[PDB]
Amino acid sequence: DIVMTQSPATLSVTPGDRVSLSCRASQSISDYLHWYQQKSHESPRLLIKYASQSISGIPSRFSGSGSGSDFTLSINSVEPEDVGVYYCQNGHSFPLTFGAGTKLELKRTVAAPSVFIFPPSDEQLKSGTASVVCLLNNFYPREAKVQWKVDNALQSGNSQESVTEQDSKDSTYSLSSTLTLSKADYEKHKVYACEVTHQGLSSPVTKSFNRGE
Amino acid sequence: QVQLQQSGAELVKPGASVKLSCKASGYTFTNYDINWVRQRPEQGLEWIGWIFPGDGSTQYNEKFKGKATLTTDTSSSTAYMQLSRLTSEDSAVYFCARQTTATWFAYWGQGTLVTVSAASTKGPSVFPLAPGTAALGCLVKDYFPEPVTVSWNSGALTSGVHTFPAVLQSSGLYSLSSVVTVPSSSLGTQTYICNVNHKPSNTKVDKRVEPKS
Repeated sequence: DIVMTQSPATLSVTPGDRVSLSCRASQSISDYLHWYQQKSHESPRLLIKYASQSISGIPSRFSGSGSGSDFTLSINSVEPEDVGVYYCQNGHSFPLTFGAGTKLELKRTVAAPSVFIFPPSDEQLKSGTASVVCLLNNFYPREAKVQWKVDNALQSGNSQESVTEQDSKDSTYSLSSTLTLSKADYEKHKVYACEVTHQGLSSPVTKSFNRGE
Repeated sequence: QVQLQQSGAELVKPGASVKLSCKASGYTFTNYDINWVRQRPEQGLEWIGWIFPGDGSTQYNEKFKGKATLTTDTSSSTAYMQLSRLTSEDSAVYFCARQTTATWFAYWGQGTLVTVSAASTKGPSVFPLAPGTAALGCLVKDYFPEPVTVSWNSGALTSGVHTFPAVLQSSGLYSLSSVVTVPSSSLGTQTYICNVNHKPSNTKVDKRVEPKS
């Protein structure tokens, strides 16, 4: 109290489209609503103060709307760089409160990932542990499947994954997966492979290496 | 030149206290308020309170009262926020922000990461990933706590770079990947060095990445 509520938690749009982001103030706050843009690993950036008032330096395509309770953030013609999370804020009554955020995704033509596999360093092997890393580079959409196989044995539960934020220029994603094994386990097998499934690939792609080759 | 520079990342034992700092510049520190905002991991913004450095008058959000404490230091142009009897739930990024006139904030600090854990700090290990286009990178493994900064060639190489978000291992340590795509013919000409900095353990490491054999 007061509660700001923005409601699509996530939104996927095409560049050039018009985007409307809603914010429901659960109490009449007149034109005392504020909009912020926060991009990955960044502090918030004020887009619109007071419901619909301009902010210097902010691109003209951004605009605000609404009064009392229901509010709207609008992007005229959306650009790839508008990717990120959008917060609204109570600017009328303390305690100051923020909406939960709407994350904006930018659509693009389907792009298949570039796949690269990396063997463990001898430097790590000495420490008794072996990490094998599979890189999926610049793909769209985000949905991708990474499968680790060791001597055609499917691996499960011994790998961790991590996707990047959507690129601000080409709207692609990149993924990194690490298969971790003990030194003993690693040297008792030969063929290490990561299998990648993606909408941009007509058939699954496999990159591999034979240990010690 | 309005600049807000916040203190580095923190690791805090539960129940203990930490005093975060916000230094102001580019304006006359005396004149405008300074607010503090918390963002818990993968979540939204929650307001904490404000303080007028002109005299020292403060009002807080009051679920953060038996928790937060705000002070200023005009002689050094700096605001502080002491966090008391910390819980693992208090783990978050803490932003400071300068009002100009009302409840909206056009100026933010970069944020300060605070990790609440009984665990000790451990520096990472940096392992080479090593490969028309080639991919190479660094595996920054087994460190605590977040964050780690990673750059390539002292910042001179930014194109094609992807630094992935760290993953939390079963061991209780973080592991991070940072890669860059380069032409394979440059692997003989150009040197490639990932610059890894983990300030919670004061660890700076420069790792040159090479093909083997």
